Parts: sequence; structure tokens; C-alpha cells
Amino acid sequence: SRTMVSSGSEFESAVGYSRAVRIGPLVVVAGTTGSGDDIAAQTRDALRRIEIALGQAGATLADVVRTRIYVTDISRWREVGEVHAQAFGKIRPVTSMVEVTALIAPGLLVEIEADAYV
Amino acid sequence: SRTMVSSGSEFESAVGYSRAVRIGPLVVVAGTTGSGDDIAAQTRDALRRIEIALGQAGATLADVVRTRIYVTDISRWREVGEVHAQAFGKIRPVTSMVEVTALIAPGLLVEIEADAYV
Amino acid sequence: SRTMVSSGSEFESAVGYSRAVRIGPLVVVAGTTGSGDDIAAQTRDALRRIEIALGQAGATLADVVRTRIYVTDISRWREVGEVHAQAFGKIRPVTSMVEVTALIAPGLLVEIEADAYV
Repeated sequence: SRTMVSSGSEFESAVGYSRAVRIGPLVVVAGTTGSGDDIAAQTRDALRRIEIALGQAGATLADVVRTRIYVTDISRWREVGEVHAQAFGKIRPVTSMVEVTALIAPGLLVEIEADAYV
Repeated sequence: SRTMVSSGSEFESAVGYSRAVRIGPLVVVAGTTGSGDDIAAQTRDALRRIEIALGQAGATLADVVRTRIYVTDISRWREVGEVHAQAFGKIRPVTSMVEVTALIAPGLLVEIEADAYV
Repeated sequence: SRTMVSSGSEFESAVGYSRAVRIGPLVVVAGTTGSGDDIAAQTRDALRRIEIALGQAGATLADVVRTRIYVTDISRWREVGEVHAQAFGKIRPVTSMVEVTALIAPGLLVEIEADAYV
């Protein structure tokens, strides 16, 4: 039995995708970006939205087994890591962080995916 | 019990990988590129090949819970989204779309992965 | 019941993540880079570390269903493929290989993720 979470955004509309999908104990979360002027704020906001999507799929951050982080400037990995650490210091999912040339819009500095179990 | 799908390509040969693998209800699909001259045609063809690989693993597009899209020019996200939407408007897996510097060959404009359940 | 593997590195410290996590039959492995001067050596070393993390989570390379490979120069895909092939010629998980602008440090030429089942 499959459940899906939508945020009502046009982008989900134009591309045909969900914020989160749950089947069995698996919950997957879409690449998520954040509001905010700088990389730290955007990371916090991206993680807040992941939590919101998770919670609507009956999951919490404690269920997250993997995150994947795309940044436009990996030299700023520490600003991003600090926020990920404040969110996942106990939980400690696996992650990756790689630099990409661009995200969907030029002001967007970080995008985060998540996989959760349970 | 594990089943694997091969397309017989040299690349699978040189790198040692499968188009799709199924164990339990999980089916994972390799990064897939498409034939065609422009981003729309390549997206459609990449999705056709994903379907073919899925079907050989006993799965359909309706089982897909996640896609991940790499593009060489994210300013063309709409051409790609339209095709993803025509394929997944009802199903609505989660996705991500990020721009990369290059794919395996210079004429290749888009690559798509998929995860499916069931 | 969840188990996690740590390597004791500062980076896991700063970012708050695990080398590997297992729940149920799933084992996910973090993006992994390798020591060594050139792309071949770094790929071999990245795969050795994946194996080590897997083994500490009760898994082997034969359980791997997916790898994902980030390289800084995809024109060198053959050097990387040869090593992946020597590791996975029989097993044949699905993969993807894409070029990124940078990894976490400038001398790092390849990063590999893995998903395993069982």
C-alpha cells in the first residue's frame, strides 16, 4: 500500500513527482532545496522541509538511513555539515556531499535527498 | 533470490554492471541515457529503456518510487519535466534534477536512474 | 533494529554521518573516496573501504545491488570501470557514473556509494 506527500507546488505539477513516497517501511524523499539567503540557512530550511515531508509519511528524522547533499560550492562544506550535524549527530545516517555546476535556480546553493526506513 | 537484467552492451561488459537488479520487492535500475538528437527525445528514450529493464525484472513504471535526473543544462528543465510528467503524472515518484558537467559521452544530455518497489 | 559503522574520522564527526547503516536486510554505504595518487588506485581503495564498511555491517560485495560513481574527469571512465569490473564482474550491481565539478578535496578524483541487500 502506497502513500504520497505533495506540497502543492507548481514544480511538482510541471514535473509529476511527490515530495515523499512510502511503501512498506521505506520512505523516500525528493531532492529538497531551502529558502534563505546563505548556505547555512538554506541547509536548515531544506532539512526542515524533509522533516515535514517525512512526518506526513509517518516517519521522523530518526528513521533516515541516508542523506545525499548537492552543493554549488563544496569549499563551504563546513557550513553545511554543521547544520547536518545538529540535525543528525545522534542518528547519523550515511551521507555524500558533491559539488554540482547548478541547481534548478541560480540562488539555490544546496539540495538534499533522504531515504528512511520505518 | 536475485535476478538481473542485461542489455548486452559493451559498456555493461567493460564496467561490470546490470541494467536492473531485483531482490525481494526492490528493483533498482542503472543510470540510463537515451538516443535522440535533443533533450526531449533523449528523455523519452531513457524512460523507455527504464521501462524495458523494469519489465524484464517483473516491474512496471507504476512501481517506481524514485527517479533521479542528471542534465547537462538545467536551464532546459522544462523540456525534461514535460516528458517525466507524461510518464509519471499519476504515479508521481519522488525525483531530483541536478546539472552535471558531463555524462559518459558528449552528445548525451540527460541520464535517469530509478528505484522501484514491488 | 539498527546498526551503524563508523571509521572514527573527523569528517564523520564534523558532519554527523556513518560509514554504513543496516536495518532489516538493507545496508547503505556513504559516499566513499580513496587514497592513492591516480584514479585507478583511488577507485580500488574506495572499493576496499566499501567492503570494510559492508563487512562490519554483516554484508559482502556480493550483496551490493547498486553503486554510484562520481568522477572529476569522466574521460577517464575506463580506468575506473576496469577496477569496478574486477570487483563486480560476477555480481554486477547496477551503476551510474557522472562527472562532477569537485569532490570534498581537490586531490580526490572519484567517490563511490553503494546500496546492498541482505
